[PDB]
Amino acid sequence: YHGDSVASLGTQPDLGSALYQENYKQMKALVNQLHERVEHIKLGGGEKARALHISRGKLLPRERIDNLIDPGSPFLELSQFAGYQLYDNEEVPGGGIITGIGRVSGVECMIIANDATVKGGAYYPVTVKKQLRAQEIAMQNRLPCIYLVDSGGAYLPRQADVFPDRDHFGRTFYNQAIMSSKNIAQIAVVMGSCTAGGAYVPAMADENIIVRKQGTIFLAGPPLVKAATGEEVSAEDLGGADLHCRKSGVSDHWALDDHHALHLTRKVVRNLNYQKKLDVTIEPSEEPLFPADELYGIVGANLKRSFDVREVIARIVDGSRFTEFKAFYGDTLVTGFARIFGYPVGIVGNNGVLFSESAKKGTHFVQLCCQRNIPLLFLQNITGFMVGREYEAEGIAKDGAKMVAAVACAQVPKITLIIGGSYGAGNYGMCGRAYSPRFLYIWPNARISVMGGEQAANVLATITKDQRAREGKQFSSADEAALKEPIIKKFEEEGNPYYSSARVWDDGIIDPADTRLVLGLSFSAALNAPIEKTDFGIFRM
Amino acid sequence: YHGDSVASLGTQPDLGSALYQENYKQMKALVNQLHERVEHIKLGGGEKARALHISRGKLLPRERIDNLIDPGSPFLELSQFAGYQLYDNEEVPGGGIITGIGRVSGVECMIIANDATVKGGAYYPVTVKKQLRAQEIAMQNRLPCIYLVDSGGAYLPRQADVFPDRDHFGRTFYNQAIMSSKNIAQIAVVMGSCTAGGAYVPAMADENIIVRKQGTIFLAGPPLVKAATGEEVSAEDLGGADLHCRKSGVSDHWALDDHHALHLTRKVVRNLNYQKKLDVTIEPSEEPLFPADELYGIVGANLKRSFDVREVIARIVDGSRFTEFKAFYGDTLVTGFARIFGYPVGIVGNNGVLFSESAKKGTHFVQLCCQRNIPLLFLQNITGFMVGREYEAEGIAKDGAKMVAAVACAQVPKITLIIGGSYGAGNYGMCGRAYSPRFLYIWPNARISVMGGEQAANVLATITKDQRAREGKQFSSADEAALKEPIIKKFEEEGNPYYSSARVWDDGIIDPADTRLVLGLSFSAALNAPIEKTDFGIFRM
Amino acid sequence: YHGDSVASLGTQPDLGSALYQENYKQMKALVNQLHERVEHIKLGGGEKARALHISRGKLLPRERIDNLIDPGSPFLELSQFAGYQLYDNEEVPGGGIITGIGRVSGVECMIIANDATVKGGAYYPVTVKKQLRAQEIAMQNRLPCIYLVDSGGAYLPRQADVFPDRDHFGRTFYNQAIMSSKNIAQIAVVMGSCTAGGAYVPAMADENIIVRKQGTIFLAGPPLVKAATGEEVSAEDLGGADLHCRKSGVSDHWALDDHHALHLTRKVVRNLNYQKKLDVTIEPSEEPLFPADELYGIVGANLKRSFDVREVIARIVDGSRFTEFKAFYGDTLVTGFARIFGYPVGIVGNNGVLFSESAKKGTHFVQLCCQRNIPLLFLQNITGFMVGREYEAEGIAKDGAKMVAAVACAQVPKITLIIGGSYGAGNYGMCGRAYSPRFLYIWPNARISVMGGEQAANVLATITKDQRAREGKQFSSADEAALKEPIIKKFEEEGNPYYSSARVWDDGIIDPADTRLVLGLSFSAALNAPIEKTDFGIFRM
Amino acid sequence: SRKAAAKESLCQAALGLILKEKAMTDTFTLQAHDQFSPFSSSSGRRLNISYTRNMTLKDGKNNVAIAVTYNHDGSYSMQIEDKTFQVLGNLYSEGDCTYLKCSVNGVASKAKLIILENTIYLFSKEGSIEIDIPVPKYLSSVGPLAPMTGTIEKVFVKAGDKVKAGDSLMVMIAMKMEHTIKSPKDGTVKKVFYREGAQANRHTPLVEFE
Ligand SMILES: CCC(=O)SCCNC(=O)CCNC(=O)[C@H](O)C(C)(C)COP(=O)(O)OP(=O)(O)OC[C@H]1O[C@@H](n2cnc3c(N)ncnc32)[C@H](O)[C@@H]1OP(=O)(O)O
Ligand SMILES: CCC(=O)SCCNC(=O)CCNC(=O)[C@H](O)C(C)(C)COP(=O)(O)OP(=O)(O)OC[C@H]1O[C@@H](n2cnc3c(N)ncnc32)[C@H](O)[C@@H]1OP(=O)(O)O
Ligand SMILES: CCC(=O)SCCNC(=O)CCNC(=O)[C@H](O)C(C)(C)COP(=O)(O)OP(=O)(O)OC[C@H]1O[C@@H](n2cnc3c(N)ncnc32)[C@H](O)[C@@H]1OP(=O)(O)O
Ligand SMILES: *C(=O)CCCC[C@@H]1SC[C@@H]2NC(=O)N[C@@H]21
Ligand SMILES: *C(=O)CCCC[C@@H]1SC[C@@H]2NC(=O)N[C@@H]21
Ligand SMILES: *C(=O)CCCC[C@@H]1SC[C@@H]2NC(=O)N[C@@H]21
Repeated sequence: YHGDSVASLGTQPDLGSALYQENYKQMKALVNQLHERVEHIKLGGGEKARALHISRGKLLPRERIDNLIDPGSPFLELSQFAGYQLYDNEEVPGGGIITGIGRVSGVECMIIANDATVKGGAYYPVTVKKQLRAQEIAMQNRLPCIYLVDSGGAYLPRQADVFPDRDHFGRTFYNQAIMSSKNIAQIAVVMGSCTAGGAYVPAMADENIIVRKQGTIFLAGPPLVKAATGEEVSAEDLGGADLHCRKSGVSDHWALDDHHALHLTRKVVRNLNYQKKLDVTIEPSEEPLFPADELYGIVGANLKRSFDVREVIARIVDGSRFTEFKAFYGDTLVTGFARIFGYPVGIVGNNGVLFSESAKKGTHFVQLCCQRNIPLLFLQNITGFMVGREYEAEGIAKDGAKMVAAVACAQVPKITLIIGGSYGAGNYGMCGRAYSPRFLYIWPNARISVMGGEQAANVLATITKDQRAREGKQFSSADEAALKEPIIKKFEEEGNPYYSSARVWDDGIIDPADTRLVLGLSFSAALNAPIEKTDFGIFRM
Repeated sequence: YHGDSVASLGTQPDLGSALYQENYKQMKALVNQLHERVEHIKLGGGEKARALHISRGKLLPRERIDNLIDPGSPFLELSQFAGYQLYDNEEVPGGGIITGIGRVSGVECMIIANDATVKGGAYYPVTVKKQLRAQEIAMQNRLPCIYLVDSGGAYLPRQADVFPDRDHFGRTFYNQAIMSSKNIAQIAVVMGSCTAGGAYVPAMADENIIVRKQGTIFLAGPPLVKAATGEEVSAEDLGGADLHCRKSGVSDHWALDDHHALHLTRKVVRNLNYQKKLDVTIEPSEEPLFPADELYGIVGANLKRSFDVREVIARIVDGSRFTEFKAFYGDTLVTGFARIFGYPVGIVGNNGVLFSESAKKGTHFVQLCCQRNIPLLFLQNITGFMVGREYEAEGIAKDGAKMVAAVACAQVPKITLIIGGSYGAGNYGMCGRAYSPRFLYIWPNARISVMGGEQAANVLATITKDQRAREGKQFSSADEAALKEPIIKKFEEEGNPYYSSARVWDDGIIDPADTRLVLGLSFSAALNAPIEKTDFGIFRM
Repeated sequence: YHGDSVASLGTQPDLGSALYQENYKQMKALVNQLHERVEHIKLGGGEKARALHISRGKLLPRERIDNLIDPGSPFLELSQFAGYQLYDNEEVPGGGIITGIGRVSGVECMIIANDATVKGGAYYPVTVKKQLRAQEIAMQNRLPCIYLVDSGGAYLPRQADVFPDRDHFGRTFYNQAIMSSKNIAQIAVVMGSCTAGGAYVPAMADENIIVRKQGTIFLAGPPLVKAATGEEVSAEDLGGADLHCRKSGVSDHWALDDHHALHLTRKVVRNLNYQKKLDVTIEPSEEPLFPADELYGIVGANLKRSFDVREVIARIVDGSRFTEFKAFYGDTLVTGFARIFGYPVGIVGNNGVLFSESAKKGTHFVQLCCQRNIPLLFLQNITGFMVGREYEAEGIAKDGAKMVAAVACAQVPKITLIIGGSYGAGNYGMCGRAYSPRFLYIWPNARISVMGGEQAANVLATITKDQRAREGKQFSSADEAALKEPIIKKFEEEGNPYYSSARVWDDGIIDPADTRLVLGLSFSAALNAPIEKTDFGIFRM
Repeated sequence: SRKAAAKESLCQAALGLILKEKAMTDTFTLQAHDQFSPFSSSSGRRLNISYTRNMTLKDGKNNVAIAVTYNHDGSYSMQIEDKTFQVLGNLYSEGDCTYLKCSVNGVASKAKLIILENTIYLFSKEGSIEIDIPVPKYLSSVGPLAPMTGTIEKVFVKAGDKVKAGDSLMVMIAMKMEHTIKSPKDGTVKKVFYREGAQANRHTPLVEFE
């Protein structure tokens, strides 16, 4: 039937209130700062290396992805802020690599493009981190993976941090070997010069493409040949495109220039015989009834004041409709059913500290979402986990452990978004990074640490007051201020969205408004895989 | 029938040759150094903290594991050298934690014991690394996991390197939640005081044990209660064993002291209803015909001289018998069939640089071992991958890629042992760390880097001579020596077994002689899991 | 997206060139000869037996299949040339039986009709061969099978060649028993008189139909009753339609005449509850850009001259589009991706002798087609396998063995078409008859033998010259001509399309132009079955 | 004679092409299982940044580069040489004809949009303009080697000749198989390296173009 009317969420905020004006101004300042930083990261290695990249007839890497995907298609870039002030004097825009999800010939493909304008395309340790994150996104979601090889190889001064470990560079080839055994098609397009470790990236591909007078593959370079042998050889005579397409047989297609290689890539993807099948149910899409500059005004920059998380769920779902599950029992957690772009979503959000009733409500809701095969969207705004003697007497530990067990055993596509603070073990309960969500984005006001700066400063102040009163010396106000400034300063600097996103702890600082669109894009890629049956472990009753 | 006679490997080495005397003396020096270093690491946090640990009626952690396992059972410790000179002035013996495989009530269990004598049992980032390595060893091999909780919590100054990432501390609880869904039993024994993040380690256990007046569980400590509330509470009144066994219900068994807790642990393991089933075939065991102080004399300390890898395979297999597969085609790789302790092993070893014929022989042998469900033991002694213009013209890249694809897709229990150098992408082909072997041990003469020190020094010398001759300045012998000393020094320091094993890049520097016994122990644990069917990807022909 | 433009194959041939005129004239002569031979085979047993068949109110068998299938539907006859000069003075048109694939009530059914005008409908050994071929076509493709029983029984003088072996007559009932266990519906329509071995063909049917005063079933005839007992009984009193529908219960439906029986057959097929499901992806169909009288001109009759196989692939695929895989490495084999009638096809064709690079390219392409579940169309134009001392030194044997292993392990619907010669073990590599393709058609210029006539004549001439020079006698030109005429004559006669298609070595000589339509029909039937996962054996590297 | 197109007319041609590509995207979606989904809207919505498409249109003999920025509100900002136009519009149908509805810098217009192979036709009340889409080299490109090691029967051409593509240059027999070489290339032969009756080898050059 699906025809009767249903009430909807949402409250029109007081746009004249000075709290709204201050929250709106401060969040707008954060978003403008984000805008100008990503416009500086977009240029890449600078105009000198861009001139030397276009003087060789090479398309710039963002132009390569622009000519590769379907015309007019949205590109979802992942981890644009990697390597941001991560090395001391070495400015590495984008990590050196451009990874994202796009629509190629009607198929959602995962694209990995070596930016050669930044340090010769050399692999930094953060470049390997970003690449392995992209490859497990492609394996979780069953996305066909496209590589645009134009590297330079590991970065020798940092070679330890690139070479031997489990999640170091060689894992890349592991990821291409396993994904080929699962029918997830791997295409490599040699547009540059992979050398001596990176030459396995074209050689382990199910179907390969190379470019004449521009693309070289060899396991050993002309310096290594001139040192070990003494035979002078060039690059094109040693591992050029004519040699590899005609004699050795490493490359499978041959391309005149860059546009021909991207055209051939689209042909190879079109002949993959892939047909998308959704097992979830879809309703005809709709729109939120409230705009998202109101999310600028509602949420704001200060983490001291709380807000209602329902005013976020009114702004991001279809029709602003939301079936709230167990609405009065433990209202520090808001769990309900909504739809984004037709997809059914089970939305879990925070409203305060987590009592035991909140953890029981969360465990029940995650079990419902895994029994009905509904995806889960977690929204994190956490302060902590409700300290007190009575609550530890009640067994607040086993209830948080039940929520952690049900979140970790869940097989549905989970997506985390950190709309505020994310501190401590509550971060584990609300499906943080270590619990394998599909995607994890953050907002530019978020903070993430092991505790807040004030919590660390105040428990260290009380503990040192306790041990000095056992000692006997005078612990004054100035000693307390000299005790409290570096703890607050360190937890503020290292809890930033830019500190967390300089690594690949999160998949990218996103704008609040774009939040709605971004979630839809994320969920679309996550529905490219069939949904497995969830089986939980032992619930500690 | 199994009765007819078969020739055997092995050559009696020239014990009077001065090469044998020098190789034996230098390897004996390495092994004695290893012995005295591990005897210093065994004491732990020192005599002051050991006195304050035994003054509270607590068993020391090595005594706990000694009273937990079956009487007379061998214990296989993993990563004894973690944290060795890894932090600047902070000496962290064993990482702060003692992980290994033992025999409890007839079952091979994986034991994880928090050493509380070293920095209060606080979690360093290497402690989290070592713990997560132990937990995936337990998940690969289906070993029931026992935790002896006596922590202190994360290490705040290092909190970033412990808290948020994917393979940071919270992953631990993910690993206990997934393993409980697979019937891999998790026992936690609270012998100490887990606090506020570590309290999930007892709370997520399938069956728990706690100790009176000694074991406290709480999600919030008395400093946090005294700061947030202002209520003074102790540790035992807040989260003691009587409160948890009687009112809250977190603990399932109750123990008088440490011996009672280990006795109750053995009871809980005995009532797990686990019965080991081998799917491989077993023959009655035998012994090598040659001792392993001969391996001291054969292998030695210098990596310049080669040796025969067959003289290693004569020293570690049963009966010194070895069916060599494809013995003449590409004899820089030695692949054959042997047995260790009755178990059938397919042994792959090196003898030089890897030509394309060696990679084809390796791919064929790994396909045979996965076709017959035989385990694989890889022995790494690699210099490189055979540079030359002709060999890149032949397609040496696609042959190494075929070996990497067949090694990465293989489902049999693989075990790597690095008996010499392990440099570069050959390390990826011979199943290094990133390709998920079961166990990876090294010998105390090994080196592992992205290239040798001489390769890096010499290719950088030739490249800088090439660019200065394009420039015009004089590059003399002294400029070359000032160019070649820090490259050699850095690649020698960071290629060590102690540098690689201070992290958890390898599961431990082992003695050469003990090598035989250690492999048998490793293979026994790896046969606790049924063997899955291997399916490879696309072989680049 | 699927919208951008792509280059296409095809060259307009030189229609004024005298090579084109001669090739066109000779291929047109072959096709006209084919036309008049099949128009003589169509009449059947001749006008006397056709008058005695229509004098009993019986529809002629081609009229039976014309009134059985959907109106206007194309019928794909298989093996129209069986029994062509296969017996000495016995002219057996069509083998005595008419087998094909048709569209009945919307379902692709396989129809087997006993032509009773040719020798009383008696079973010749080639009739049993043709019938068992039809039944395994129905089992491979999951086609419901319809029999129009109007036999006479085995052919006694030939009884050995019909009775005892594995693939002799009794296998028929095996094939109906196995296919009924798999839900492949078997309908028998007794329109004639099956007798004493053929009476199992109606009795083992899932649903049966019989005709009054015309259809008799008995396990023993009135001669056998009159000999063994001495009781005179007729045919209709012994095993008529009234007796079987009313007392014995062998028949399930009862029919007045032939039209009623075919109407009831269409009812029985309509109530089978079968719904076709395609697992491949379909694109909207198109047409070739070049006509196929150009295939007459291009290909011609002489096997000495080569042609381009790409000019065949321009003439048979949709849009003349063809994504060529690995186009320069080993260009004696042409492998690519195309579409026929919307279906995705992987096309493998020849261009010369098979070097080792050609076999490696073929193995890679067959692995891609089985990895993506794409059907395979093999086009055979083979001379041999590249003799030489160097090529045997390279290991040309193991590369052909790799292609044979990947072709034999492949689970996709393979279809072979022999557009030219097919000699020797290359015939095994390019998926000949013994490697179980779905269908195998040939063109009227093809040749198929164990070697060419000139190869056999010339190696026998050189070997006999070698042994006579060891002997000493004079081996002149006339002795060589008397040595070379019967070898050439025998290999020319027994390599014909009519010699190969008089047996059921191939499913029928087809016209070149009709080739396009025929392949589409074949592929449609082959997609009536779901596609299984391919698992290969051991690739000899 | 033909007159050059105005920059506003090039904006209309670029907009019609972009909307035609959208139409193809929409009719693909109508056949998809994954209906209503994002990626189907040809919005060019990049994350935190804008998308600019650089296309070239050929106006008569001359090429013009148009940089099309995709705006968040569905409008386009098209910069042709230096001048930026604010370009909005859509497609609508009247019977069997497709019309392009434009608004360029506040100036509304309507023209019939017909795109036939490469040529964009705009039919308005002020004239008719034909703008061509350039064809890339790899769609318009469509010396020789010996196929095996054989002896040559007949040469055909010498130096100073001219052949056009698909011409017989040589015939060679290799283990009794007559191979007629042909020309994919074009021009004039400068040297024929093997005279008739000589032995040519595998992948050996036969003739040359200077
Ligand atoms: C055997 C096992 C392995 O596979 S480990 C191999 C280690 N990798 C290498 O040494 C490969 C060498 N890399 C290169 O491509 C060479 O430097 C060559 C071919 C000369 C690069 O040529 P060109 O295209 O002009 O360089 P570029 O302008 O892109 O260089 C950018 C800047 O980065 C540097 N760079 C590049 N690769 C490395 C590297 N692997 N290790 C250290 N530095 C590297 C370049 O020197 C260059 O420095 P700058 O930014 O121009 O000042
Ligand atoms: C929710 C997030 C998490 O799960 S991570 C939270 C961070 N963890 C903590 O801060 C827990 C506090 N650790 C403790 O156990 C307390 O220090 C108390 C209870 C006082 C330890 O008492 P006691 O048994 O006397 O200490 P000990 O002799 O074992 O201490 C050894 C030395 O190490 C230190 N230590 C211990 N834990 C930490 C820690 N987490 N961060 C920093 N330092 C730590 C102790 O201060 C002590 O220093 P010292 O070696 O004696 O000079
Ligand atoms: C126990 C296992 C077995 O089932 S072995 C049993 C062997 N089968 C038989 O002998 C069945 C006998 N075949 C017949 O149908 C009889 O010949 C009868 C009923 C008389 C056929 O009648 P009518 O319809 O007039 O014959 P027709 O004109 O169709 O005969 C065509 C020509 O072929 C002959 N023919 C037929 N069947 C066989 C046979 N099995 N063996 C040998 N010859 C056979 C007929 O004699 C007849 O010869 P002609 O072409 O008319 O000169
Ligand atoms: C003041 O400086 C902060 C004291 C503790 C922080 C509060 S107490 C309740 C919340 N839960 C938690 O674990 N920390 C938060
Ligand atoms: C001398 O200083 C070393 C030069 C290069 C090292 C050699 S060359 C052959 C081996 N393979 C390889 O890649 N490195 C080794
Ligand atoms: C001449 O009479 C024929 C000699 C042999 C036939 C040729 S040689 C190369 C082709 N490969 C093959 O096995 N036979 C063909």
